[PDB]
Amino acid sequence: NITNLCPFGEVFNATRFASVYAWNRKRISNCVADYSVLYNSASFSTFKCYGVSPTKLNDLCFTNVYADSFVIRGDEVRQIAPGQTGKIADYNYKLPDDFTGCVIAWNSNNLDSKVGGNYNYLYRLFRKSNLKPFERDISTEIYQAGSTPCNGVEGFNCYFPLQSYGFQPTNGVGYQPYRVVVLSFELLHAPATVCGPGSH
Amino acid sequence: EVQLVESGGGVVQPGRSLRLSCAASGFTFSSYGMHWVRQAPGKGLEWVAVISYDGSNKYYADSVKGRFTISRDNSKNTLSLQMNSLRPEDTAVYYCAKDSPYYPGYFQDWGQGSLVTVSSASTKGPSVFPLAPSSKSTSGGTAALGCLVKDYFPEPVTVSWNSGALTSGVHTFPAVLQSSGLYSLSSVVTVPSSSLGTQTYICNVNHKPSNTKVDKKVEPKSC
Amino acid sequence: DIQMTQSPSSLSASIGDRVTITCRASQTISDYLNWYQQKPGKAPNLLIYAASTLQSGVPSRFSGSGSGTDFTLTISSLQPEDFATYYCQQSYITPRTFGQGTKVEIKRTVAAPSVFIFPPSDEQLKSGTASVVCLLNNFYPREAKVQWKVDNALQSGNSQESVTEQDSKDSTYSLSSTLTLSKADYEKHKVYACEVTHQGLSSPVTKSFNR
Repeated sequence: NITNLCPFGEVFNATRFASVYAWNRKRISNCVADYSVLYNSASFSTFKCYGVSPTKLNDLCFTNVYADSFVIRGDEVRQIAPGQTGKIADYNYKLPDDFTGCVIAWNSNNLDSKVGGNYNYLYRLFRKSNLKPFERDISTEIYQAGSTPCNGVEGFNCYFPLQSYGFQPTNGVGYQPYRVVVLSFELLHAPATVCGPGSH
Repeated sequence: EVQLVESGGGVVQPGRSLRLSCAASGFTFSSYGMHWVRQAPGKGLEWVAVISYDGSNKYYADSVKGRFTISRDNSKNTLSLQMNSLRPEDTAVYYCAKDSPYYPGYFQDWGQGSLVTVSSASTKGPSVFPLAPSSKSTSGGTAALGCLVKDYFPEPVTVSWNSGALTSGVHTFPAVLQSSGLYSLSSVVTVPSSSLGTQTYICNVNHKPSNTKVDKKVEPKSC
Repeated sequence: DIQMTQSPSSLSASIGDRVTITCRASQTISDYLNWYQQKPGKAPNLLIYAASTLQSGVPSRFSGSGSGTDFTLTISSLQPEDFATYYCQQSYITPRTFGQGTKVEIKRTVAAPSVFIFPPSDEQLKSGTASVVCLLNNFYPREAKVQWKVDNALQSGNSQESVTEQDSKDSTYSLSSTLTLSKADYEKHKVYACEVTHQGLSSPVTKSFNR
């Protein structure tokens, strides 16, 4: 029914991507979306569906689509499989076990990695608690190391929570950069709002 | 080449004090801060204290919070641990340590070490002695020879053969504390049996805390 | 304050073994752990950080795992060049305390000692004391026992001995016992001997001399 096209490219070929802990989340509504653009594209290296059809997805309609966007290293590209542990899903981006959506990733050494090092991409390295599903951590406090109190990161046992990614181009693929788009769909007892092309 | 040598290693009576001086080289001493780590003789490694990148922050171990203090000179590129009311517990060799990056510790760069011996004994140099080749070791294919460093204090002894030439076909024997509080040990060598009639081997040794250096040529007493 | 409990205490493994050392933590110290291989008498040489990455130059047969209070040290194939005491340390918290330390042995096969004796030097006899030296060369295991005979009479508390730590090519040991008297009561006797017992020694062996 709905007639206006959903812009994915504002996320997918976005000139600049987010950093991990402050992952970019662009909600989609009142439009239509041809997901064929992705599951035929060769540009993507890793691409997973979770509980959703790759194809009859675009037969389907939703209440809205959430497309998430950020950039991680290589050996943690898999850390956004559901119910997983490691510095990423524990701390700065977590999908729940009961996940329904799509994960897409591809090399960005071509773009996001320059000589010297694109240390401007950071992840979260410390946090007292675990991360909730879709919880966004942009807290910068002292990470109290469990022995002594602290105000300001003065000295030891108080760590600046974050850490840069050294992206040198010569660095290997596990320590290369990887843009990541975490698609996601939801429904509700509320009108259909985002459709696919073949959605009658 | 990250070089870290240190000295001050020696003797002290408990309740009296001394301090160690770790000299840096081959790396930016400002790059990050240092630790001292203490190893009791043939025991576990015991972490002592840390000083910061900018000489401002220091943590110590609860053993040394109260009688020890750590400091560094960023200009002449040296670290120093001053140790005030020493306890015999403090007897150990000490090491200064670089806090290699680790994006968070991981000491990769260690000093050779320097020994603090806390015995109230007169600092004595050695009385080294030769070990001539036994007259039936020379009736075979090989031969045995060595030096006998005796009645010194405290540990250690720099020990080399032929001015630091023969470190192949050798090895030395660790320290033994005599009943007298003195120390002694011996170094030995595999040699060609009939080479003693041209070769004249000698002990390149020294005892640092008694400014002692001696040179013992070993002759083949046979008859 | 956190302590690292690293086990086993010691290890008498042999060549080629795939032996494993473990490290328990007082708290959750997630990855900031380090292993150091201390070739003895020298300063500790680094092994691992993150418990799971090498440092270049360190051979690849080493590794570890663990993400918590419990970590591993994987050594796949032992050579005599792994003979050391292996340590544990947590980088996560300051103080960066250590483990107790764990020593490792080797050697499938037994080897017997070649014994040499060394009389007092004229130099020392003029000094008023006399010391006799008995050296055991190239033997495994290291648990051998020497006994000093002075005119066929056994000694006690008249000698001490020092065993070097394992060689790294043939993997044998070498110990040396020193028997010391004064020139007066060293002149009281004529024959001096050290009798040696070893696993590899078919029957006890004595080296002796007459001054």
